[PDB]
Amino acid sequence: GSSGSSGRWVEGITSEGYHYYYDLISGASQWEKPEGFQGDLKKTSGPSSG
Repeated sequence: GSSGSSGRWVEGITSEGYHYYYDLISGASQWEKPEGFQGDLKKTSGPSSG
C-alpha cells in the first residue's frame, strides 16, 4: 500500500560461517538480531530442505 509492514530479515551465513541476518527490504545487513526477527523453525525438515 504505502509502506512495508513488519520487518523482513533472513538468517544466513557469511565468511567463515557466521550466522548473520540480511535485509530484503532494501538490502541491509547486521550481525545482531533484528527486532522480532522470528526466523528459525523446523530446521532441515519436510520436503523443503535447507
